[PDB]
Amino acid sequence: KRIAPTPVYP
Amino acid sequence: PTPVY
Amino acid sequence: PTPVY
Amino acid sequence: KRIAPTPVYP
Amino acid sequence: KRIAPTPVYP
Amino acid sequence: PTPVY
Amino acid sequence: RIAPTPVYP
Amino acid sequence: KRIAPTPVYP
Amino acid sequence: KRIAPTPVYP
Amino acid sequence: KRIAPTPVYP
Amino acid sequence: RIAPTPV
Amino acid sequence: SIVNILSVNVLNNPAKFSDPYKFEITFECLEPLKSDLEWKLTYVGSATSQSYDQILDTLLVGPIPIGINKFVFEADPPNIDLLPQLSDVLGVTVILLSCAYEDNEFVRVGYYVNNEMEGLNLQEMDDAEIKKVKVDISKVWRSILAEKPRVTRFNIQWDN
Amino acid sequence: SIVNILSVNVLNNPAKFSDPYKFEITFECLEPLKSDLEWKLTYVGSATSQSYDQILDTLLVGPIPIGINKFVFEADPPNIDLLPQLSDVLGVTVILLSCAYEDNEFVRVGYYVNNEMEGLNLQEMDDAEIKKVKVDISKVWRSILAEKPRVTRFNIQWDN
Amino acid sequence: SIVNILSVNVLNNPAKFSDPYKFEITFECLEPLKSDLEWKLTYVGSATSQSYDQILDTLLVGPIPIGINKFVFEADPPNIDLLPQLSDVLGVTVILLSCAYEDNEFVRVGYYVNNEMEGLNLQEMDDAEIKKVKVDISKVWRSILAEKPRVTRFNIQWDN
Amino acid sequence: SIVNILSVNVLNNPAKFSDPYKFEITFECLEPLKSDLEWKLTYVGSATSQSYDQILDTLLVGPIPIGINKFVFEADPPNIDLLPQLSDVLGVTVILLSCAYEDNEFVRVGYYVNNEMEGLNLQEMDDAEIKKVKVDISKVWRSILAEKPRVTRFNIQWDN
Amino acid sequence: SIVNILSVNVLNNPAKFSDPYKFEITFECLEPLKSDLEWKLTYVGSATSQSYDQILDTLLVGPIPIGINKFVFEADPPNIDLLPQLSDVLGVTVILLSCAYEDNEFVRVGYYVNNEMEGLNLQEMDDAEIKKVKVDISKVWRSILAEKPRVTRFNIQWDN
Amino acid sequence: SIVNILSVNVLNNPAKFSDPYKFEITFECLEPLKSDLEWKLTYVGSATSQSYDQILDTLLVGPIPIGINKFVFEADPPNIDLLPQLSDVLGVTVILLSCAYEDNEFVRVGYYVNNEMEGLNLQEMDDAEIKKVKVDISKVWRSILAEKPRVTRFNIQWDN
Amino acid sequence: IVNILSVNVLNNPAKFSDPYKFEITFECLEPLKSDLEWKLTYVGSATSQSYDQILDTLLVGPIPIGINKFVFEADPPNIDLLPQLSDVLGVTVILLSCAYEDNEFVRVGYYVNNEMEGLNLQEMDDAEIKKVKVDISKVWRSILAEKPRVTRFNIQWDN
Amino acid sequence: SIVNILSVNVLNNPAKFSDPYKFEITFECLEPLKSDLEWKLTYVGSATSQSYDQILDTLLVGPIPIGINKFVFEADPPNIDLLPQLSDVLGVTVILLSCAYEDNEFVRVGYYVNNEMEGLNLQEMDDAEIKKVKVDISKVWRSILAEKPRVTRFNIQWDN
Repeated sequence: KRIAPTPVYP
Repeated sequence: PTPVY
Repeated sequence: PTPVY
Repeated sequence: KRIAPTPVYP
Repeated sequence: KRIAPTPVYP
Repeated sequence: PTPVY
Repeated sequence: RIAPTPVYP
Repeated sequence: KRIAPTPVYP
Repeated sequence: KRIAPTPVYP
Repeated sequence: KRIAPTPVYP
Repeated sequence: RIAPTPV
Repeated sequence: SIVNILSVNVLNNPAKFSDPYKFEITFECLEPLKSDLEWKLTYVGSATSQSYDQILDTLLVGPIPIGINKFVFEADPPNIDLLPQLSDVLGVTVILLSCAYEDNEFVRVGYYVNNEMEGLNLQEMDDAEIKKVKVDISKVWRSILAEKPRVTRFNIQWDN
Repeated sequence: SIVNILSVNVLNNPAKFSDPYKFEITFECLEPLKSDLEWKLTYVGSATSQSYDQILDTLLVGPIPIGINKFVFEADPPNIDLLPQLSDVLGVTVILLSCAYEDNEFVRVGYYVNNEMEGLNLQEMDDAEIKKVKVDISKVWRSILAEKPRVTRFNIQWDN
Repeated sequence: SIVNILSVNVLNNPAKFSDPYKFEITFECLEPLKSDLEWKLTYVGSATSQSYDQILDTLLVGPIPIGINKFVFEADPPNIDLLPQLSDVLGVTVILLSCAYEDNEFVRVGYYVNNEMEGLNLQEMDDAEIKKVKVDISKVWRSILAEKPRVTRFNIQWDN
Repeated sequence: SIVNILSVNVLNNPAKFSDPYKFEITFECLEPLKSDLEWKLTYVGSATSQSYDQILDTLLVGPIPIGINKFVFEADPPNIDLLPQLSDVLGVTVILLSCAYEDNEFVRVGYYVNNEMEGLNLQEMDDAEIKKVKVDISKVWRSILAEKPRVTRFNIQWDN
Repeated sequence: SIVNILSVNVLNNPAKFSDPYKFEITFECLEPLKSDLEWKLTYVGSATSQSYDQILDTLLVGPIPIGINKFVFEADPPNIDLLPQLSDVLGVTVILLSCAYEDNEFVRVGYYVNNEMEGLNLQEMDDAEIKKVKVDISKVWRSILAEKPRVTRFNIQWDN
Repeated sequence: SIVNILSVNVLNNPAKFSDPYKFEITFECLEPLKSDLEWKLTYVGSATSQSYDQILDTLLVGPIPIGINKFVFEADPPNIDLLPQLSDVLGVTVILLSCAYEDNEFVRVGYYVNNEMEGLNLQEMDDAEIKKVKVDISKVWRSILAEKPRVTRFNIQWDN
Repeated sequence: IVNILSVNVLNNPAKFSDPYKFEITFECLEPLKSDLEWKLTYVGSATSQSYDQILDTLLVGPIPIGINKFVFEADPPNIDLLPQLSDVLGVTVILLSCAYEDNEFVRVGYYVNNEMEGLNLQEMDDAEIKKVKVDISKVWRSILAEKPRVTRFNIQWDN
Repeated sequence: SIVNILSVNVLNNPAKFSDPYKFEITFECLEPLKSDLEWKLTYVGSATSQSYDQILDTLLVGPIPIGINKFVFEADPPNIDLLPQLSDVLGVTVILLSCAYEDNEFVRVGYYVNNEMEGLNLQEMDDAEIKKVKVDISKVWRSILAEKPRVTRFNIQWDN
């Protein structure tokens, strides 16, 4: 199990 | 009051 | 690393 | 000129 | 450019 | 003479 | 559910 | 002061 | 009992 | 409803 | 290249 | 005419039978009048007999400038003790809002008013069964049909 | 469009917030139809979000004769727990009377509805003070402004 | 009523405060008339008082043919001196187009008239700051709201 | 049409050719829309050729709550250098106020606008003599005919 | 200021909604005191209104020795009936720990408090759906966020 | 300290001198205040004299519920005609963000702002050469140092 | 090279057996070659490490420069693997760590307080606590997310 | 670690995308060094790939006095042709200021940099919409967020 981080900033 | 990032 | 609120 | 605030928490 | 409307009724 | 709304 | 009452003339 | 009016048809 | 009108226009 | 507070040192 | 000026 | 009513707006609707009536009335006038406008509100206690009419309140409004003006007419509620029967308050009744210049009526707006009582299904009841109802006046509300006024106009002599 | 709403009369007006809505609806049907008309009433919980909509009740009317017909739509009251806040019941709110044919909305009549609480003067108050009210829902009465329907028609493929 | 105004038209609009008024008036005449029509235009200096009126100019019109006729009525501007306060010229003011027959006023058309000064934003001012404005009258322009006449009629004995 | 314009009121009339246009626009909406309303004002620079149209300004208004709402649309004046000739500002010209939902126009209100210049009697002049006029733009005033709008409506697909 | 709260500690965390609140409070006292400290804990039923506050319990503390002292303050839980809506117990709410001296509030410590129901995933729900949740109060647990106190101070006349 | 500002974030940075200021302000309040919060943004036109301060805009925010809330404050850009000299826009100037409650200022947030013009190297110049700069204002950009705010607090009566 | 800026417990308090949902926010200035390896461990004996339970693991990648965040949803502890059942009660610990290319670089320990319906742990001493007949479905936790103990370790990154 | 950056001030801020970077760096040196400091500035073209890194410029500083020293680093702007797409310049991007001693990086200061384009409102937009922007690079301004350095030290064998 794996996932893309979600960008906060920028 | 600094902005968050 | 405390939470934000 | 007048606006309602937006809840952040709760 | 963008604004919120002002309510008249209710 | 009806109200305005 | 119901049936409507009809109306004239 | 005085004047006459121009008539208007039909 | 008497009152004054509030104007609207003008 | 009442209570005496306990003290705290050093 | 340059030199720094002190403080 | 010289005074035209442009709008009447019932500020507190629905309301308790016993609450004061509050009307916001907007009118237009071309010439500046010498006298006040005499306004008057009338509860119609019996549809048949005029002697049960209750003039709830009156109000002089002035001086009258040229143009569009408004005012709030707050009038007292009907007196329960002057009705032929207590149960008359229920269902549809009428109020007459009217205005006079120097003791002469130039307009009269009539409104039907609907009256109901907490926990009472009035629409089923026939006129005999209605009277039997024990009217608790503290639980009677009105709604004025302000959207359907019946206007009447009268020719008067204004400041001529 | 084969069906057109001629008139809608509210029977119990004013009424308590929690009293059912009772509408007498009269409509015209041009050609005959095979299926029923699907009636619906929706209390609007929020001006800013459709998610607080309460579908109060639905009603199937049929088989539809041709010509001019009436029936009575009786619908449950809103559920006060589903509001964004208890105070939102006060002042003017909306309801949407609506009709569909085989799950296709062809007409939507919106009504504004005044709401007042015994002992409370809403006119003297501002947003902040209204939100601060301790709402006793059992002391709240509505009046539906039935003379001012906001109609919206939609094009649907009827028996075609 | 023998004569009825069909349309009035403001030829020069907007205009400087000091420009003369130019009106194309069209009217109907049902039977022919012995005397002239007497036209008049009045500038209302004060809302509350009739004594700041300024009869701007008068015009006799005749002889009157049966049917539909028209003429141009040119009227001098108002005199600033006869105003209660200098800032009165600003905002909405009123003019009265009037016609009489044998010294009896039969029709009176009132118009509202917008007045603005170059570089001045009236809308965001309150009355008390408007009073402080140093009016330069050669920088004030009017717009007569010619599409909203306020007609008053009077009964007169014509040729009887 | 889910959005209906109820009134447009021109706050600064008459005004200098070069003053910003300010419209107070009141509209009614039944359902809460997902997107903004895109408003726009357009000066029509040549009656014959669309390529002299000046989109004076645009404005997004949102989010849109159920009910009757208003807002002020302050737009920039026309650019004098984009007209075919300078003298075209004079007499009657047109503006088009419009609104779109998700880049689709649903309503368009057209206004006639009358333009006059200080000290210049435009009603006598014939089209040849008009162009010879040395237009000083700082001395041109407009009056929008707000009372006589030409409304055009377009079917669009809203949030269905 | 003579008395200052050094630390407050929640003894029973997490707890059932219904469980009493147990606080270990430690504070400093700079000079000795004639009267008792009056402690109080308030449950905030409504974010927008102060009239759904529930003074949970009070506690007199005395006599006050100079130095650093400590006591346990046990308070009754909130009463579910005095809430505006049943689903208000869920999510973040507020409690106010307050201290007064001779009927004058000198400190008020606010805490946010998490509330969760067994089997319910509040984080993926919107408010409207939360309103639909049939709350079983004996399945709701709180966590006071005791590490983020929101302190307000008030000036009072102590033994002057 | 009944209201505390937790963050202010400049949404559009850098920005044209004449673009509006857009601030996202987040604050915390533990009581439901009776009145609005009155926000203000002031451009400091002379660091020496207060006579060239420009109140760019004001915005009421309410009603204020208990909790952490936020809003966006969009303010109009400075007016350049009101500055003592045109070259004063350049280099570091100041803006002040303040909030009052019931016309009493309770917090003021000052910010340094850095102003640069296209093609111009301000750093290598001294005051004399800067005054000589022919400013093209449409080529002047700002950057607010939102990271280094100087915050000033004032004691006020709130609803107490 | 990678710094955690905030960790936020989304579901608190919670049932002992509800999964842990952490919203973790971090910053990184280089686009790392490999994934970040995240881990949540329930400490089953504070004395002995033989009862530690790796509740769950999650790879997060690829990692762009910037400030990013993700949700870590981890399975609850397995109660059959505790030394006794009464150990769930009171304060126990979880450790949230991240490694890069199998080298731990950060570890965030949290105290967690566990309580059971109807039971007053505060008035009891360890003896009476053991005696507790634990109904696990009546045990709730609250993580003291406000007081993390952070430990850092030097590693080789993409050098 | 013999060398430690005390402070870095950006002289030209805000600036045009294509304006050179001008930094004033102040640093502390403990023991003396034989070789020079090797400064570098890098514009980060891609979040996901180091391959779009642009080494903007390098600068040798020496010989290093001991104690406290400052100099100015002037560095070329990014080359727009080297980006993954022209729109990547918009929003927040990174630059890395770095130092080395005999080709060994001992310190790396990252800064976030805001970037805005004249006439474009980046806050109202989403990713999709941003990519679709027709970027005029000559109308793009940056602001380096210099109050928020992201420092990273490294261990190197200095003069041993």
